[PDB]
Amino acid sequence: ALQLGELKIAYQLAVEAESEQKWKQLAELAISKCQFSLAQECLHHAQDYGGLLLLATASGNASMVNKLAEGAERDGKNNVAFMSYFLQGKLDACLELLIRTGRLPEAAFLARTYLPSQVSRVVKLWRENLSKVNQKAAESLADPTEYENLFPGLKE
Amino acid sequence: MVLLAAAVCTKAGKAIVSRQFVEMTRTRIEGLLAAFPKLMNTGKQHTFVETESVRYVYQPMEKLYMVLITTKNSNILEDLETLRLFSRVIPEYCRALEENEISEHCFDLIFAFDEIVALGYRENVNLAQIRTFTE
Amino acid sequence: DRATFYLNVLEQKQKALNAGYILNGLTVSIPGLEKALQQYTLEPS
Amino acid sequence: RTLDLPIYVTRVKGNNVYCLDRECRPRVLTIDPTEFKFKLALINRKYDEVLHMVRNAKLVGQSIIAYLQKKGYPEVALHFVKDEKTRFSLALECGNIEIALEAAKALDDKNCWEKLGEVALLQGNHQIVEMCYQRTKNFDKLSFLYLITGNLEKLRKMMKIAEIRKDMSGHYQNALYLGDVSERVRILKNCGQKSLAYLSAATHGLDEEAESLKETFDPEKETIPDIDPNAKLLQPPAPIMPLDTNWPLLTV
Amino acid sequence: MDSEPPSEISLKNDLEKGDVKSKTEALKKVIIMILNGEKLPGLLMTIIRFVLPLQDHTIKKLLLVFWEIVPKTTPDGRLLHEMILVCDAYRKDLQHPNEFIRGSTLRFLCKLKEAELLEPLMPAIRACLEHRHSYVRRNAVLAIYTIYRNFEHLIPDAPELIHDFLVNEKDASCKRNAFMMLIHADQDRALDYLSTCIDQVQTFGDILQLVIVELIYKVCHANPSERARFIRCIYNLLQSSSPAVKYEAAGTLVTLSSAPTAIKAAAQCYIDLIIKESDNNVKLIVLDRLVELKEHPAHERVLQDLVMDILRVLSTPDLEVRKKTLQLALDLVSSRNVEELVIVLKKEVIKTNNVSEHEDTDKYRQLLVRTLHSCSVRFPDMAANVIPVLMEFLSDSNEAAAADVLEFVREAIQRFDNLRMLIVEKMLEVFHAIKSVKIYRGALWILGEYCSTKEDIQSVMTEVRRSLGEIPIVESEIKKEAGELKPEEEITVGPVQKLVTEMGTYATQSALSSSRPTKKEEDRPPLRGFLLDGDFFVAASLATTLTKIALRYVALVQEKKKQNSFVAEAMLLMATILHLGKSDPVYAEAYVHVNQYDIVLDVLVVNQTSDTLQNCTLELATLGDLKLVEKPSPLTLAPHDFANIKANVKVASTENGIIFGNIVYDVSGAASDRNCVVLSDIHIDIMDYIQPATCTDAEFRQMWAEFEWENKVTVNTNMTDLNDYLQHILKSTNMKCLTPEKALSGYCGFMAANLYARSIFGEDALANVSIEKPVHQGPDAAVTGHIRIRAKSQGMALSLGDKINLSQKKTSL
Repeated sequence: ALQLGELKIAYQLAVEAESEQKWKQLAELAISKCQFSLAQECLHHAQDYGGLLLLATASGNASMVNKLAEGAERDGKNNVAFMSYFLQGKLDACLELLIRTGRLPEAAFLARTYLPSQVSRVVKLWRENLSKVNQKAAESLADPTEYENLFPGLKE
Repeated sequence: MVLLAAAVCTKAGKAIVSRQFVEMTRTRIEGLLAAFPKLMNTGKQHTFVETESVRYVYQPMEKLYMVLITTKNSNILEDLETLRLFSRVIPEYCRALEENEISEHCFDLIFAFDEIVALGYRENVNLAQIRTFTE
Repeated sequence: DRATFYLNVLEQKQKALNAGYILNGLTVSIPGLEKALQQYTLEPS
Repeated sequence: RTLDLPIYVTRVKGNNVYCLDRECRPRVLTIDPTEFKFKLALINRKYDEVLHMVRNAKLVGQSIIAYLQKKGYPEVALHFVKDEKTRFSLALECGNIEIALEAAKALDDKNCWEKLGEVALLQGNHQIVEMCYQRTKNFDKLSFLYLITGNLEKLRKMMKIAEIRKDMSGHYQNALYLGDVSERVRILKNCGQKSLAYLSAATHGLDEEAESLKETFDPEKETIPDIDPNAKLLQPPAPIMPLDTNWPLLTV
Repeated sequence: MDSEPPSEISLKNDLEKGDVKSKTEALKKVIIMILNGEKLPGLLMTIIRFVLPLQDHTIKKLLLVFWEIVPKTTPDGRLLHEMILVCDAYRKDLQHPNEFIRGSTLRFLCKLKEAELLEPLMPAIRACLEHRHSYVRRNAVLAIYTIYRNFEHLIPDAPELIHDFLVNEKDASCKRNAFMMLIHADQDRALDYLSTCIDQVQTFGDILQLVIVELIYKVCHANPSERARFIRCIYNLLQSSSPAVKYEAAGTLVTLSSAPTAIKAAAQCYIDLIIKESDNNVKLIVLDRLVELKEHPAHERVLQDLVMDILRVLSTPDLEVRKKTLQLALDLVSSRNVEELVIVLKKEVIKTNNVSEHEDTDKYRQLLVRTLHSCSVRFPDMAANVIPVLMEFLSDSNEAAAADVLEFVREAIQRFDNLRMLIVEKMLEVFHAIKSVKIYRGALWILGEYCSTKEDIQSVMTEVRRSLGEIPIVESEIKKEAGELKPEEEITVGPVQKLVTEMGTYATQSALSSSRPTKKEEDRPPLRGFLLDGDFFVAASLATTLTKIALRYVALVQEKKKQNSFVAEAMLLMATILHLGKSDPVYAEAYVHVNQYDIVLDVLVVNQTSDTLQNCTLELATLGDLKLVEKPSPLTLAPHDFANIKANVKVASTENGIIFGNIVYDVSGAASDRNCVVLSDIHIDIMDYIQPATCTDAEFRQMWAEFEWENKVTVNTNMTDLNDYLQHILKSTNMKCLTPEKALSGYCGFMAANLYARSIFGEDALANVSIEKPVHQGPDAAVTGHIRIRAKSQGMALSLGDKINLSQKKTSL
């Protein structure tokens, strides 16, 4: 079915639930023919979060890119995750990926960027995290005194 | 070097005669040969046996082991072939292996070792070739 | 076999039987004190 | 002090301690102001007293030159910092990693630069993180960080030096993060990922670049995937004028 | 002179004597003592003086020999110069008409990476530029390469001298004999030239071309060298599902297991794999290719199955090959393992058919019945096959032979409810000649459960009930059993009710019925009569009685997970169980410091005294398994010197003959009676010497059995679990907490660790740490743990016993 170039027949033969090895071979074949459509479905069934994202995050509306990177957020596959959510000026779960991983500073930083002034809460949670994670001279528990700066220090 | 040393052993617990191509395995030569060749190189009557991360190739002759040691390798046929040629050369010098007669012809055997394997790369030898040197 | 019985009576059944059965959980027989006489003859043989 | 024989202390009456063994040969020993003065001084937070106190009858390795790197709010730590490791340690315990990078440098090691860079992001400032992360070669982590940080100039630098690595979750990121996607289109072209390059480009309305990729490679751009292939991509990149590489700080 | 390190005075004498033989022998004796590693510089002037110019090869060859193994070290008769006494008159040696002396000289000279001989080795290529033998040309390419290696990576070694300076490697390719010392870093033109040479080869030489440049477009072109590379290249061009059918790999492979059965067993494995790639369920593992030897046409002559029959084994070839073979029958053909295991088991299990498969040892017979029977429990189809074969097992009609047979089949009935009704009548038959427990137990259970089906039972049971043999366990089994199934469906002179009467008497009551039972007093102390006595609510009838129990199976019973099963074929299993699968005053002060992961014992050496201690040396010693990684090296301990001296420490070594105490540290000084003193730095223990090793549950269990561990102590501060203090402390007495021996629940749940070590003490060390952490209203002693300990004569047992309490040291100088 791959040889014939019968994508559909190869697709039934894989069978939508699992047989990921079949689907990865099909997905590549689908990208070759530049039939992106069959490819997105093959990659989904394959799973292939890293690869699947690359085809998928080319959306500009993030239409089917969040799912295949939902995990990535909290798996420390943050990079895969950021591309998914930030793609049309939206913060879909951009911030959230950063909180999940423990890369709290980065959520604060993002919050400042697009300023809905969410920063005040993120900086706090983060600052608290510095005090627990042995910093005393950059301890952060202040509003601008102990290193980092909560939202009134910050600005648009 | 690929071939650390080419060594004739007695399983008395010592390297009877041995050759260090370039200064590396001096005293080291005796300890390896002394422990491992006693157990048949830890063999089971197999020409290749590897122990303590050193390849030992051998042939038993009496209470003695003629031993080739490598810890790296370029080809299968080659390691055996230098040992083999060595085994044509060794009874010409010592009438089989035997510690006292091996001991007496340290010079003979040692010279053959340098000639046979040069800087760890297995050259070839022959009993007539050996003659020009000890002449 | 014993287990299927014993288990089923504990697991499945009322344990009227199980309860009744344990009176302390005693041995299968109560003889005399056998060892001492045995020992008397056995030692200087 | 050590004697040259095994012994039993006879007892302590006075400064001396007196000893006798099984055979009963004596040893006496004056209680010194060596080890005793040094730590009597360190306990009462004196470092100035303690420098004199440092002698080679009591120096050891870790009671003077590395035991004094054992405060989570550095005090003792500040005083002995001579070892490139003790210096590294000192820095995370403050949370100011400016010293870390140098110790990390002098430890000649990448791992230290990425870990201090992470601590750096924690004190809040990403300039310091960039430098570290750049030399550990985590251009892709940086690429990810960078819109989060709100830089666009720095974000481009990462994209190129991650292009060459073919880090598809590094070079790939930045194009999304700026309002136009063109960065990806070329990187992907070099990857040979013509499909991916077209989809990305096309959606932003850079159909012309998308077409270039199709024409150089296998065409067919018409196909509509589970994602859009031509719907607007535009994002307003970072509304902040001062970025989070320029995250404010005072530091205590 | 095998190895005699003091003999150097005699060698000097022997080295010049006016007799050439003596001189040769002497120089030879020097060589043999150096090679072992012993004293040699005293001699040097004597050695060097006779031999130097001469074309007389033997002494020259001998001296030439001694210059590649120690030239640098020896300096009495040589000293340091550019044209040393290694090469000054060996320019003559290089330029003699006899090839041997020149050749030899060239060969050692260029071999050295010496910089005090760099110039003399360079035009030393002259000696072999003319090639009187294959040896001369090979000697030359290797010597130019060795010159290149010795600091001449540039223009001193690269072009030609008059024919070679790094160009023999080019020349060799087109010359009659090849050999390429060109493996790395050498002329591109020669590399290219070797490729051309693949065709015009010299076979030894081809192995040299080939280490450098491999992969051919051809099939070959000839010779072992090309051939050896070729199988590597073939595996590339078809990686897919192993090699399957081994290529030129086969030749070396046999020798790889010359000891002797293991080769066949291995060979059998590959041959089975190769046949087919099946489903690959539980023990159906055959990989390789699906069709390449098929299985099972009906027109194939004389068929595939003939080779398949070998693999079905009783031992039909020898035991190593047997274990491999049983797995291999299972692997090509079954459903999982079950199908081919039933066939295989039918052959193995005891019958009246063949007396080469029956034996009067009861356990093996029994086990074989259970193996056959487990296949049914696994898979249904097998139930139908098993029951008639089981009746054949019975037909042996020895007391014991019946007995084993009855015991499994009765379990099968618990699984297989009113399906095996048919068997009961067969099963009774051999129950009458009786000398054992087992027959009574089993028979009484079949005949008991099966009562609806038959009606014989007073008659069958009664001969046995008044017969003797061994009857302990008989009681237990008859007690739960005799009444069962349908309330009044038998009768011979005792209906099912007489049976319930009997069943009760046999359990522990008394009653005239079946001419009284053999015994009444039950088996092991816990079991007793009473449960069942209470029972039989509805007289032997499927309801909620004995019958229920009998026609039901305790927990899950499926597969070969050992739930009414036994896991393949009984003989193969013994081998698998066996497989453990084990994986002058002196003062010191000191502390241990770690900076940048360097572990060092800091020592400060103090002379509080005004007296002289000059002659001061500092040493850290190797005691046994403790070692110095570098002693403290300062010459300190002088009048009123305070010094910090660092002695690096290791924990792992090999036993030295000196004392085995704490740490020995030695300072030396002035004094002539006690020039060396031993004085101490802080504590290190005997425990270091133990070596950590680990066990799995099987190795632990085996060792438990192997040697006693009754010895126990209770150790305080084992309040905590295995992971915390106990692991850390156990680690320091080189032990490790591995697998469990626990049984946790709501009443159980002491933490159990299985420990192992293999001490360098001639013992292992094992222990179980049981942490008595309350999971009951009445704990042992509350929190604390009792460590049950051993070692192989329990001399390290004790170390485990106390080094799991506490352990800490610190100082702050």
